[PDB]
Amino acid sequence: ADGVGNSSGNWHCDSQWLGDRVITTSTRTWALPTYNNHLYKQISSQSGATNDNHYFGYSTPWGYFDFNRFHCHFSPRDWQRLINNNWGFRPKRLNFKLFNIQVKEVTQNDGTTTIANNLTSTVQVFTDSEYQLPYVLGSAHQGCLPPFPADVFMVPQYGYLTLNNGSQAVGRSSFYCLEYFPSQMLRTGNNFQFSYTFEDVPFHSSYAHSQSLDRLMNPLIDQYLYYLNRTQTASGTQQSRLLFSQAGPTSMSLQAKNWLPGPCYRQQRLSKQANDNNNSNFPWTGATKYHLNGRDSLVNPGPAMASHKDDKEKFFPMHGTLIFGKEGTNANNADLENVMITDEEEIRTTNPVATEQYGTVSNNLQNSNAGPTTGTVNHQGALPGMVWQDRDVYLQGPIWAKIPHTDGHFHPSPLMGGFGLKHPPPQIMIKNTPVPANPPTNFSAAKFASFITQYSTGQVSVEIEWELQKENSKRWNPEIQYTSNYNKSVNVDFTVDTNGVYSEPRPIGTRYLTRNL
Amino acid sequence: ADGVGNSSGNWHCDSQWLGDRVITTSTRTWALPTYNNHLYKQISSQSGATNDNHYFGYSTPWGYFDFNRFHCHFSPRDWQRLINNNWGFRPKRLNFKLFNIQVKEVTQNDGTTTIANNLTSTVQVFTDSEYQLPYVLGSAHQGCLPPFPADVFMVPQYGYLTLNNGSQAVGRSSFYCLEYFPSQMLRTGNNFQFSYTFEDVPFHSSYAHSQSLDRLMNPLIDQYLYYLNRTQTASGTQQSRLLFSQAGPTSMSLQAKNWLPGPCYRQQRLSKQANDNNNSNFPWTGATKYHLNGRDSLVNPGPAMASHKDDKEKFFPMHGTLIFGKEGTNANNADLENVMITDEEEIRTTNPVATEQYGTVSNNLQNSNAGPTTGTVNHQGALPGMVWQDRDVYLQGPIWAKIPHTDGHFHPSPLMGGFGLKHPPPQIMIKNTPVPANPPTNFSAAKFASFITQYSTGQVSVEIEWELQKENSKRWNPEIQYTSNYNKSVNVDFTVDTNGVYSEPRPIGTRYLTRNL
Amino acid sequence: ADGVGNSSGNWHCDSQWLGDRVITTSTRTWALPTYNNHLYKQISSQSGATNDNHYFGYSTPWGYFDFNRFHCHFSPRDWQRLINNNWGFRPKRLNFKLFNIQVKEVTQNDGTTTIANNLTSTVQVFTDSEYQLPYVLGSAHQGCLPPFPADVFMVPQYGYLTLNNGSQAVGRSSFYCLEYFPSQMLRTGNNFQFSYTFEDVPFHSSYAHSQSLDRLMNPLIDQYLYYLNRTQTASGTQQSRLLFSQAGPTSMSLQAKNWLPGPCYRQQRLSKQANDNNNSNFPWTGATKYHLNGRDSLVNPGPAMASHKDDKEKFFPMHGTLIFGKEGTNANNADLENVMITDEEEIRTTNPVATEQYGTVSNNLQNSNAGPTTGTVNHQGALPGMVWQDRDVYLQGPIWAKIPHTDGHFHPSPLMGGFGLKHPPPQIMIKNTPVPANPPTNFSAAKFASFITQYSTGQVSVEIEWELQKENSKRWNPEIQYTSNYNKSVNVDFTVDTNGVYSEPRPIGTRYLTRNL
Ligand SMILES: Nc1ncnc2c1ncn2[C@H]1C[C@H](O)[C@@H](COP(=O)(O)O)O1
Ligand SMILES: Nc1ncnc2c1ncn2[C@H]1C[C@H](O)[C@@H](COP(=O)(O)O)O1
Ligand SMILES: Nc1ncnc2c1ncn2[C@H]1C[C@H](O)[C@@H](COP(=O)(O)O)O1
Repeated sequence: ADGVGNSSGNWHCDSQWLGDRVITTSTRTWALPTYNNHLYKQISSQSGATNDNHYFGYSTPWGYFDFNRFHCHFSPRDWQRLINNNWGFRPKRLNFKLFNIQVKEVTQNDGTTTIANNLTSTVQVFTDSEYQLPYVLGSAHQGCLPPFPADVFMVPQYGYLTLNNGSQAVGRSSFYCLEYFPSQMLRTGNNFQFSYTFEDVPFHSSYAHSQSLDRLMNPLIDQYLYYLNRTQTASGTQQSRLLFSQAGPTSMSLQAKNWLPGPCYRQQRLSKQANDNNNSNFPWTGATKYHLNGRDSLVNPGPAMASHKDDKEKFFPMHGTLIFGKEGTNANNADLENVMITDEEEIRTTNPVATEQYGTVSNNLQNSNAGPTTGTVNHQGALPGMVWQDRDVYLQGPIWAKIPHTDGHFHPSPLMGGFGLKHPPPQIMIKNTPVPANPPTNFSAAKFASFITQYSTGQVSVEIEWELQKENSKRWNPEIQYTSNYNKSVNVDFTVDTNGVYSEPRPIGTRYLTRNL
Repeated sequence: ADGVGNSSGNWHCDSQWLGDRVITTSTRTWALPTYNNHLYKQISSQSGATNDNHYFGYSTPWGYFDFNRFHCHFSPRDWQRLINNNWGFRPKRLNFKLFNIQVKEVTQNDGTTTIANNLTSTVQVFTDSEYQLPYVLGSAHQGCLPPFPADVFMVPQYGYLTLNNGSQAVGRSSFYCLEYFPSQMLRTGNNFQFSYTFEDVPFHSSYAHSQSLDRLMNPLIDQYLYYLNRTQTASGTQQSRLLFSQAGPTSMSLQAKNWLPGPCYRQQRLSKQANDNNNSNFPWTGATKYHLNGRDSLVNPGPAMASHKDDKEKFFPMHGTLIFGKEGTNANNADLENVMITDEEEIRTTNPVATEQYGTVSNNLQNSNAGPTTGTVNHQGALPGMVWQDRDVYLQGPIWAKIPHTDGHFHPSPLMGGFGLKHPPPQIMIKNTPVPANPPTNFSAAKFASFITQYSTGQVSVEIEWELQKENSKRWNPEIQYTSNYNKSVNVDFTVDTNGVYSEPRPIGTRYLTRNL
Repeated sequence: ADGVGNSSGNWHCDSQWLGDRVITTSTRTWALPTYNNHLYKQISSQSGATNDNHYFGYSTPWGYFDFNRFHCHFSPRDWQRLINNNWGFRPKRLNFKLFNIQVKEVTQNDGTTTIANNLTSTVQVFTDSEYQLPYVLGSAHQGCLPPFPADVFMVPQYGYLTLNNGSQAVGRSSFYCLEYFPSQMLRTGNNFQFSYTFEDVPFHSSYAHSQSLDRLMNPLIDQYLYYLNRTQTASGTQQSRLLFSQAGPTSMSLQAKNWLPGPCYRQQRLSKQANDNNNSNFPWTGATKYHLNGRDSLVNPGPAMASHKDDKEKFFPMHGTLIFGKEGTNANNADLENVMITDEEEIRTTNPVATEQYGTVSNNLQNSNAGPTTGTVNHQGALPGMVWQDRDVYLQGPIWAKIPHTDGHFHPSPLMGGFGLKHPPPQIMIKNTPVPANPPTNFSAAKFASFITQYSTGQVSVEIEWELQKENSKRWNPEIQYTSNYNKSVNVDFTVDTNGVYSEPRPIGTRYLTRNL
């Protein structure tokens, strides 16, 4: 209830730190085109694609808003405060607003374009509260709010996939008409709002451990539990004998322990230094992949596993980490120097190394005649007594994902990162209401193909309230912090360049502060 | 009381199932042109048309809204729920809204068109509550709301017919000026609404019978009523004698029965297989037709009668069923493969077969000299003790019709299908108020032929509340349900194609669940 | 709550006349066997039967009680009181009881049978209130309570028919397990009861008319309406001329009249005198029949139509009347003297004669050249202004029938006779609970084929309250009454013979008293 000449909202970008919680707000400007001429179209993989790449689905005229990346809600400085001072954080509740809507009509005459306000035109917005539509958010697609507030972004088109057989469609394939959901219709002067409250979810670990999993022992004291030291006599004629000893400071690897490392599903190892890697093409052939319904699919990034062992910085697991492009990077065949490869190194203390075997097991029964042989375990599922760390969340990266609705889920934490949610923040859908062009003067029952070309722009605000977990540590010596380099440079990190382009030089994980196991 | 910049309504398309009742809402976008230059014109059949095809009437600038098809209010899934779980349904009350009106003015300069908002222009809407205008709704014309919500449709022009003699007009011919009815005038920011309540009407049968009409007997037990078994001696010299017997399980056709099949008016039989039908042109000549005021008219589809007898799927009665076109079908001379021919087969148990005689009667009085002869009854009116089923309603098909106001009506159920109503949902009329172009500067009493070319678009919502009748059956074995084929296919049924075109592959009747007679 | 040694009910057979209403009670003794070894079996027509006689269905172990014949509730004297003194009667409410149950176990050793009380054995009884089972009552099957109270009858087996194609079964065929309905289980000392209330139903006509339909005129006075007396000049050279006259006492057939006779569907005429009928076999071939779903079925007895015209007592319509056998009559090929053929003669005044045409209509358009020709109408459906009488109810004959549940019914009065009911008196089902014989001593999952042979007997009471409509007539002269012949005879009518066999010598209609139209 405003009208043409009254702004329907204000610009709120600030972040405020209450010290129990942080409330981060982001207001951005957006532009929504008219997708595929107001038409639902089915889409399917082109025949000739490999079996693994077939798909069947539907593309819709609707757009949608996704804030699911962290840097939407945090400036690099606000991110620094969080990761430096806190052991954990989780989202509590969010608030969403659309305001200052403008709908522009576009005419094209000869080689000139003309844009004019359409004051009576309408835009449609609905949030899906009941999760009745396919949920495309957690797939780490582009189209999220820009990192830098002054940027204007384009609203991505909404489309979804369903069951397929080859490129065809089985009878269970669902078709969803989004025009079948009650949606609010807005003009210039109308605004949209809703609130949301996150369900209870474990704090993310903002900490790295100060202890290895196998080192929890007291280094001074000797155990009371014996282990088998010798299966053979030490001196004289070699003879079979069983000899036992108490494990202690000198040999730690031999002691009894209460816990096991997290589950492993092994990765191939790549070398950053050129010419060290094998010469052959094996992203697909030599990879680790899961076979689902006759289709192979990479395991990416996969179960959380340390990227590299001690003193091996150069190597990284193939398809085992999140990779981010630097500004201006091609979407096809970018060089290693252009991408930013994240590192899981903090989880060494519990999780296995992604490129190394889980361990070793005995594959036979020995006797006097047959010597003991042992097999190598390259994949291990959960065993009683395992402990593990989840993959780290970055400044740019998924905040949440929707736990698929199924009978069973095991440790439902998104494998890209973030907060697994059964009821994730709803999908906000938006489209431009069709405006017909001049109808014929004699009735025809054919459907209109003739529409006025138009688009809409506006403002969007997202306010999320994040709960914090403070550092209680008694650690004497100084902890690692995330710091900016003091040395001079042509450009400042996390800042626009001479041409106005915002860029993020490096990925920033959240794990700096240290805790004990 | 809104203004230019406030939307006058919201988009509500949903359906909600309360389990006693279902409330189905449909919101669509429409475009209304300017019909025949704001002029009432009389229309009449061109001389040279056959006597049967003459007409006389009037075409009006007004448009109108018709939701009278089912699929307007039901998605194919909502239709599946209804027909599978319910023995009957009837409409209770509806609610209608027009909102977000836009009036566009169109100029044409050289080969370029230009469309701009006319903010002060008006649209006129009135509902006819008192049924004072001719009622054109129940005639199964095009122009109803589209099946699929995302489509935009064109509002059909309103015109009506009255008495004629040849192509001329008798003095009783009525002329109705719709500009003579109080109507509401709306600008952008004004909206229109009314409510309606259906009169008590019999539930439609959503069921098929589990028994034939002639099989209601107990198959185990023998009757106490005798019938005439033999008019002649069984053995020896043939002699006239009357012999009686009790009819029983062995011969059921001979038993006494309390009820008769529904009335029959016979149809010609056609074969779907090419070359089986006769070679000659007889849609008109060999048809079944009623002769009214010197004009022949087909009986279409006609009294409800079963389409075919047992084990004769290929044949169908000529002009005896509803026929729907598949998407993209020509309106002229479409092949049998393009049309969708509905089937009345469920009513075999009571109604006669449309292509078969009603029965046989005796045309003489026998004696010893004259043997009994008997005539064939090809048409039968109501006899005491008849029972019959009404024609089935489809997903696309008439919901209601207006029972003509007359002294007498017999079983006033529309012969196309649906709910006969004495006070059907009113007609909603709409037109664009004329806007003159620049008048001359010297007074002339001639009428304006000079108008600003313009059209209007907007939004329309229809909310109907349907009452349901639940299945009480004790049937042990599983009932037939309407199911989608599981096998894979290029396209999914009841879904858009690659080019964005919504299509309905087959007509869906409501009769699946079974009841006893 | 009685036990072995307490009778659970008393014998009430009396009838009592309150003069507004009559309350007739009937108590009888019954015996229920074990039908088809406790098994549901499907039953179907044997292949080789004619198309018309095919059926498909199920036979159940359950029995049932049917009182639907009149003489169950009325003695011949109570029937005489009713039909003589009353213009109409209809049922109001009934009350039903089962009591004094006895279950007997039967062993057979060599050629000797032994019957002993099983005190712990159970019988199952349920009434179907919701009409969920097939309703087999109105089909005029045997098994009703005997006419004469001292007789003991056997409870008939319950089985039902459903859709068939040939002798096979279409997927819509319903199977009903009666063991799926909550039923009361009784031992000796338990009794069963329920009450029922008939829905409002028209009084049956107990009267015959004192006037013909075409004679309602004043015989003294001449009409003011002219009719066409002469189409040709009376004298001189014959010339076309139209001459009109007022119809009056001399010619009554020519007068204008307000009403038409009831609808006719014509019957073949048979002669009771031997050798007068044609010599050939035509019960099936020369009959009147309705064709339903590719099967012919006789119309029996058919729409109510007078049996014979004035002074033609000997002839009767073929399949047009109810026929009852005299005591001791064969069920196959009984002679004309053994059967009792009912007569509809009372309805002459309105209904057409079953063996005569309805009338005559003109089949062409005359001119000077073409003389008028006219067709004969052998079948007529309802026309505005028709009046008709329903078929008469006899002392032995159907009381009611269930109006099939369908969309439309026309004058739903059973064509055998009686009271059409949408909610007829419920079906009372009964069976003997299975008692296994000694099981094997080692578990086997096969079903028991081994049962203790047993049957049950007991008492059944039916009390119906009938409402009466008194004679108001001013008729001066004495009306016909139903009287017993005074002349002496070897046996008395409606009485046992020397051998103890009750017999009914003649059918007794209810129409004696006369009313005006
Ligand atoms: N990311 C995520 N989302 C939801 N549930 C999770 C997740 N990770 C683990 N779990 C499950 C399994 C943990 O033992 C438990 C901790 O819940 P607590 O709240 O700590 O009592 O919740
Ligand atoms: N379609 C339709 N509309 C209106 N009236 C109809 C229709 N079909 C039948 N009838 C009439 C004739 C029925 O016997 C009666 C049932 O009304 P009931 O409500 O079941 O008591 O109503
Ligand atoms: N046998 C039978 N059962 C049910 N309905 C019937 C029957 N015969 C006729 N009718 C219908 C048609 C009559 O015009 C009306 C009289 O109902 P009234 O009660 O007299 O107002 O009821």
